[PDB]
Amino acid sequence: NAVPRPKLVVGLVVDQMRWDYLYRYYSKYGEGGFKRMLNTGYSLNNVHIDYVPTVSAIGHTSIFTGSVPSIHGIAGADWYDKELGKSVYCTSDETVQPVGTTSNSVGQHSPRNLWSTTVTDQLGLATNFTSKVVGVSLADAASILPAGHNPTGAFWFDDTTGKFITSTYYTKELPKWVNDFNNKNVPAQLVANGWNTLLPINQYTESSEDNVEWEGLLGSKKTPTFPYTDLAKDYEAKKGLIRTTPFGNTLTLQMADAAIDGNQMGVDDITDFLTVNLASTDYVGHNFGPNSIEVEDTYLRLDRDLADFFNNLDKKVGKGNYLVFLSADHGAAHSVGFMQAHKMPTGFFMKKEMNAKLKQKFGADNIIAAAMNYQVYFDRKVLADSKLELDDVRDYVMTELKKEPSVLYVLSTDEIWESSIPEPIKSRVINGYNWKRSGDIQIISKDGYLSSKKGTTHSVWNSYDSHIPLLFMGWGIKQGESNQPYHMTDIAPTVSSLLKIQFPSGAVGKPITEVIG
Ligand SMILES: [Cl-]
Ligand SMILES: [Zn+2]
Ligand SMILES: [Zn+2]
Ligand SMILES: [Zn+2]
Ligand SMILES: [Zn+2]
Repeated sequence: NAVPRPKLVVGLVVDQMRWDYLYRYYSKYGEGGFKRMLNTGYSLNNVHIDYVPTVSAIGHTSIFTGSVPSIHGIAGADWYDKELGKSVYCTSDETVQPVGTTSNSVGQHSPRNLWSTTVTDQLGLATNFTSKVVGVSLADAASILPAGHNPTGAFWFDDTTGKFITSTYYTKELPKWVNDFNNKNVPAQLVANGWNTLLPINQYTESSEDNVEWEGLLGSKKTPTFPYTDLAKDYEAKKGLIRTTPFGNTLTLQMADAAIDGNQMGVDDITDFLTVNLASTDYVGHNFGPNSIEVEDTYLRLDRDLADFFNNLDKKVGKGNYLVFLSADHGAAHSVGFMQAHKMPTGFFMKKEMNAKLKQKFGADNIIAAAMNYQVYFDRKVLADSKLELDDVRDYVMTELKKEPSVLYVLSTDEIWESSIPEPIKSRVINGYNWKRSGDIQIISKDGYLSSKKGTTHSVWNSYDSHIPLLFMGWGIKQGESNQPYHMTDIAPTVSSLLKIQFPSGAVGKPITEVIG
């Protein structure tokens, strides 16, 4: 007689996972992980992120809010808040205390900068908060933001201790199940044998050579190569080191398994919601880039871990009784050096320099307050004190930025809709522009250009950063594939529709009807 629902839904985000990681390594995946999602669920192969910039924090926020930065407030991992006169980190919250650790900078985090509800909020609202809602990630923002404003818990990793901790936003004390998991020192176990390729290194024929100009270093190791035999001694000295190993993902998923058991997630009929961000694909990607043996081996290892993870769910909840979606919060470019190695257009993409010229032109210093997320913020204080017009300073800076080489478009964020920019870029710039927290000028780079000179990063509209995988499996989901276009903001309404719960409050997207069986 009740609304049909799965006992559990799991939201998996593989950080920095380009859609084509699914297929470039398809031949080397086992049958139980990625290939299981493809072979028993539904894959949307033409999903794009419908805002810029495609940086950290926003993708996680947008996945779970169905919303965009203009509305939901998460304008970047960091942003310049003019009324605060300083940069702000997305989850930093001075009014809470660390729980499980003594580090303020590690534990003083909360979801308070988030203006819109999440699908996890709406599930709590729909069941009168009898739902178990738990977020897990190594990184704070990727746990906190998906889990929303009133989950059962949200846990992230403490680099100073190797523990999973939280903040007093959630509870006064770590739950018993967390203390137990931490006392097993799973991280020490996982890296004890160093990091070697899971397969024999000569079979990583989808990666470049092992030693290349454009890859960075991991530990005392001073060459970008396997094997990483120093991993155990280096891990005890910097516990955050495990982030940049596949072991970071294995750790995350065992913690998630513990969350399931610790909270009795998915045993009764009240739907529960687990969110898991796999952060190590990003760390390793940032350091080595998408064509590296390191990244490939991370995805082969992640694949095995997901096979195990899905088998644990089969056992603990029952096959068919849970709903999983897997996506990414962004892709990533190829390394600049790798692109140069193969003749692809690329390059590297300012405050001190541009301020100097602005003083020699307008007669005031520190006119630019900040330059981040491909945006320029002008210092509203200096403008008013020096009697200067925002538009005149903005016009000089734009004319100056145009002649840059890496620059495709530059526009004032007051005048996006009338600029001569094609879709889908124009609407993505709108969707990403937060009036309170975003800069006064928007910059769009030429294809293939990057902002660190090793590894890679993500931020642009281009398909390599914006094209994300999206796979559903389990309860309510038919098997199949589609190349119809969809947006990152369509995931949360899909889950909402599947659960027969109200959409998140800032949602702009629509349910992907073809996955619903
Ligand atoms: Cl990130
Ligand atoms: Zn990310
Ligand atoms: Zn390498
Ligand atoms: Zn339940
Ligand atoms: Zn990243």
